[PDB]
Amino acid sequence: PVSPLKHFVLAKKAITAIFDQLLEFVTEGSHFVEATYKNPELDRIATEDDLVEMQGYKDKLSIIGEVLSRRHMKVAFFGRTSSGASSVINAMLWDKVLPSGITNCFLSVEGTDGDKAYLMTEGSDEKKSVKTVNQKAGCLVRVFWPKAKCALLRDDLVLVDSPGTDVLDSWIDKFCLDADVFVLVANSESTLMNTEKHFFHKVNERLSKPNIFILNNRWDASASEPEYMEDVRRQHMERCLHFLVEELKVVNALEAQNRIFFVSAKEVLSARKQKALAEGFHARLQEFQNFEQIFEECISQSAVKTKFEQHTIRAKQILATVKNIMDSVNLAAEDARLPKEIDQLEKIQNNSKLLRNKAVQLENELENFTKQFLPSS
Ligand SMILES: Nc1nc2c(ncn2[C@@H]2O[C@H](COP(=O)(O)OP(=O)(O)OP(=O)(O)O)[C@@H](O)[C@H]2O)c(=O)[nH]1
Repeated sequence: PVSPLKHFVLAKKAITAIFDQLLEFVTEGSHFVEATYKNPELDRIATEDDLVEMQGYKDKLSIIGEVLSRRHMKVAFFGRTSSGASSVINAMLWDKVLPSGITNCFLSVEGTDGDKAYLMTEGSDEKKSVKTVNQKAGCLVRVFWPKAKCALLRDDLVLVDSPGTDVLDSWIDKFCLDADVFVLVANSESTLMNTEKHFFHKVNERLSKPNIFILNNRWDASASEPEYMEDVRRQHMERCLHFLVEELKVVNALEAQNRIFFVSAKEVLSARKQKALAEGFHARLQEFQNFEQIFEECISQSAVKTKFEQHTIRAKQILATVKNIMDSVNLAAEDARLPKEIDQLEKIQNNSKLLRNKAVQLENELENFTKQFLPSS
């Protein structure tokens, strides 16, 4: 009932918060180390190498927080014209966000904070019209739709439509590695082609266990028929299971059950846009809904790990080195001198212990962050 996407948005705000505190802390600590090293009436209590380390960390953390900021979930769709990739996307959103072709470029869909749809094309910041004015290697058109109308877009998801995998070459995927999920939209009136497989083979080789879903769309055209339906499904199931589990070897048999879905995107869209019956419209709609719920669980989870974990790790290492540096200052300062110099060294002692204690606080919070958002810690 709570969109599983919220898991990603919550992790995002938590990890950006932590890295805010993180940058503040290492900035303060750099000043301290810098003060101590440049103080001319001390003898190497803090060193130039201590200083350079901290300055490096300050600069490193600055732009991690900047890329965390821009991180989002991405799902990419592929299919022959016309298994209905665009109708699948339009139905996940609840409107005809993508009319109606078609043109050789990737089509992504993002949310705007505004109220009006519009377009943008490579190397221009002009917001071109709603889509009306819609139509030398790869071409991307970014479509923007109001967040207030689609929960998916509000919750940090980008959907990408490829041009028909039917119609030319394959150095495409540098639009496509950002993607946390790839979805093959199949034509259930036909059979899984090798041209369809060929693309996901070249995705499998450059990505370790990518998440792949197969939508056998157009599942209307096999309606009306109770016995016929189960027999054709079993046959599509075999080719889909075989492809994922054995050809792509990207998922085991029992997992693959929750990667393959029989669906009617036309129906779902029509039913969803009508909010201001064929044979088995309800069962299919439920099925599209189960897909959404599993998809959202899968993308949110995967996206947190691949986009947030390593930065979390990096932060832990950084906090370790700053603790070692504080300790080193505290200890060096512990080692005859006047009672004027003695209380200067004591001031430095407890400033280092304070700095060191916050580092430990921030390690707590980071640990805390991996428990809530990164099993199995
Ligand atoms: N019968 C059936 N047709 C579908 C379904 N999904 C998409 N289509 C049709 O497949 C054709 C090509 O799919 P799309 O890529 O979605 O085409 P489109 O650009 O949206 O064109 P229109 O939907 O006609 O406006 C269209 O004519 C759709 O009507 C479906 O679930 N069932």
